[PDB]
Amino acid sequence: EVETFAFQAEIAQLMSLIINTFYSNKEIFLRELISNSSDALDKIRYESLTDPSKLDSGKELHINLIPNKQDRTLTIVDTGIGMTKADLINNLGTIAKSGTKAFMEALQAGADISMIGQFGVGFYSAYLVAEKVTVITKHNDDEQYAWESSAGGSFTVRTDTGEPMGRGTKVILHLKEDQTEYLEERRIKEIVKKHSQFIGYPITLFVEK
Ligand SMILES: CCSc1nc(C)nc(N)n1
Ligand SMILES: [Mg+2]
Repeated sequence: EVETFAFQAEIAQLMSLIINTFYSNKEIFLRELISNSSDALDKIRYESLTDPSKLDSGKELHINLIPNKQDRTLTIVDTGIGMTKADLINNLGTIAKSGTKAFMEALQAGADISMIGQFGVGFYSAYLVAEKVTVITKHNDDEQYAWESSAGGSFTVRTDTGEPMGRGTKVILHLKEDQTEYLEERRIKEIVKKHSQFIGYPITLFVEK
C-alpha cells in the first residue's frame, strides 16, 4: 500500500526555489545531509545514556557514503535515531513551514542558498543534485518506511519491503544526469574535507568494484 501526500505550500515553494534558482555551489548538499546524520546520531547517543536498550538495534554510531555509478545513486547512511512514520510525513522531522518562511526572508536580506541548513531545512538541498530522493528509515518505536519524491508537489510513503536496517536513515540520491561528479571518490573526499572535516562520528566513503 503506497500513500501519496501533497507537500505543504511552503515546502513545495522551497523545493521549487532549490530546483529552479541558478546556483552553481551545489556541493553543499553533502554537508547538509552529513549534518542531519550527525544530529540524528547525537539524538540516539543522548537517549542511550538513560536507556542503554535503545542501542539493542545497533551500537555503532557512524555515517557511510555509498556511491554507485551503475545506478547513478549516492547514498548517505547513518545509524542515528531514525524517523517514525509520523515524523517522515511531517517533513522528515523538520520545522519546514516556519524554517522555509524564515529562509525566504533571509534570502531577500542577503542570504544565499548555502545557508539553507541554518533554517532547519537542509535536507531539501538534496534537490540541488537529485532528480529523485528515497529515504529509508527505522526508528526504535516504529516499523521501517520508505519516503520518496521527485518533487512536483508530492511524496509517497510505504512500509519498506527492502532489507531490515536495524536503526537509522538512508538518503538515496538518484542523481541528475549532469551531476555524476558526486559519484567520484576524489570528488566526495574533497567535499567531506572542505565542509565536514571535523565531525563527531566516523565517515566511511565506500569504494566501488
Ligand atoms: C533527527 C531525526 S532522524 C533524521 N532526519 C533527517 C532529516 N535526516 C537524518 N539523517 N536523520
Ligand atoms: Mg546544528
